[PDB]
Amino acid sequence: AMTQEIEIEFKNIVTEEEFHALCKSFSIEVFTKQVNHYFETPNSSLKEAGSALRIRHKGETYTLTLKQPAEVGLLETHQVVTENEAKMMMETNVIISGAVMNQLCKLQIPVSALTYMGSLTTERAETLFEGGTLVFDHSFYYNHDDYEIEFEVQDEETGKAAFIHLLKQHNIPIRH
Amino acid sequence: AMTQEIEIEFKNIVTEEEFHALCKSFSIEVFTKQVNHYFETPNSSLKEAGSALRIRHKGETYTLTLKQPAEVGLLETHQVVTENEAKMMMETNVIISGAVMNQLCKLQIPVSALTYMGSLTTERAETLFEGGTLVFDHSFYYNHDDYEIEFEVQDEETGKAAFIHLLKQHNIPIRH
Ligand SMILES: Nc1ncnc2c1ncn2[C@@H]1O[C@H](COP(=O)(O)O)[C@@H](O)[C@H]1O
Ligand SMILES: Nc1ncnc2c1ncn2[C@@H]1O[C@H](COP(=O)(O)O)[C@@H](O)[C@H]1O
Repeated sequence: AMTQEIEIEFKNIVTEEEFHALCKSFSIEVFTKQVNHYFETPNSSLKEAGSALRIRHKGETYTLTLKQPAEVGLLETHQVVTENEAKMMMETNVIISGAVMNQLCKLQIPVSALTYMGSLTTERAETLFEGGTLVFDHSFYYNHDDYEIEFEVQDEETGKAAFIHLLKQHNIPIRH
Repeated sequence: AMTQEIEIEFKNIVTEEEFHALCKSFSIEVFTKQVNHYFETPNSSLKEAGSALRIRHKGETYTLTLKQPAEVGLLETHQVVTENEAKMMMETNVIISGAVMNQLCKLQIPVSALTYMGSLTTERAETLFEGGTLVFDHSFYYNHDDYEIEFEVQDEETGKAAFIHLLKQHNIPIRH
């Protein structure tokens, strides 16, 4: 129901052609839809604290997730909520109690100001690779859609060298 | 219920500092919230055709809007819809019939593939300026907040020159 973890993320923007080629190299054919419902204050408090708050709806699950700065990478706090809980946070200015609330209070985020600001859809596939999780995302934003490759690892040094070598292996330039 | 118009609108991205200064400059105090709910096919058909399809929720009003290329700026087709019509489009992905649908069919969009992809909150202020309308936008996207100045004009040539001139006076670089 609730988990925390420290995660380090690398990300690279790729063309469709690069994306398809990399998918083919890893036998990625099926993608899973997810929708991210994001929150912020009118003053952008969370962005100011290098942090992000969202409810992810993926298959049957809603997960309230906070990402904040760690000494390196991010401290993630995840809390599975009900559909009714998720709807309530989107409709009204209440955040459910529990671990995410507790972290937001330590961050000194004016919790009552948090408002549901928007949403976006991602078609996602993951594979385990080297020190971590290689993620293939195709996301649909307001104006445009992107292809992205992410790599989530627990060891920064080796994770970074591994991601960079994978990109060079496939002739994909670094685009941050 | 239904209108069309050719809209000629220049846009420039600005920083938060530039934005606040420009607002003070123009005595812009009160902003109006809107939420845009955007639609696209998995193959990005709208975007490939220079177009966009969105339901705008502002105050108590919902407007289905298609923007498409014209010889100058964009041709917009707006259709006022009820809240329930709005929600059924979002939950079922079926676009209601009428002028937007008619235009979509002429563009040759595979309309049955259109899906609800996401939403975005924009805060907007306006003021009349040199025979045009100056628009101040602050939008809250998935992990950033974006500031824009826009200028809606009647004539492309002179509107351009007056927008570029405004930007120059406030030492705002051109950023499209
Ligand atoms: N602002 C909102 N208010 C109420 N319900 C919503 C809102 N956004 C999404 N939903 C609903 O909550 C569920 C999650 O939406 P989604 O993640 O967009 O599929 C769906 O059944 C939607 O119909
Ligand atoms: N994905 C969705 N599915 C069903 N209903 C929604 C969805 N998104 C928004 N709504 C509803 O439509 C109305 C407009 O939402 P908003 O424009 O997000 O304020 C609200 O009363 C919501 O409960």
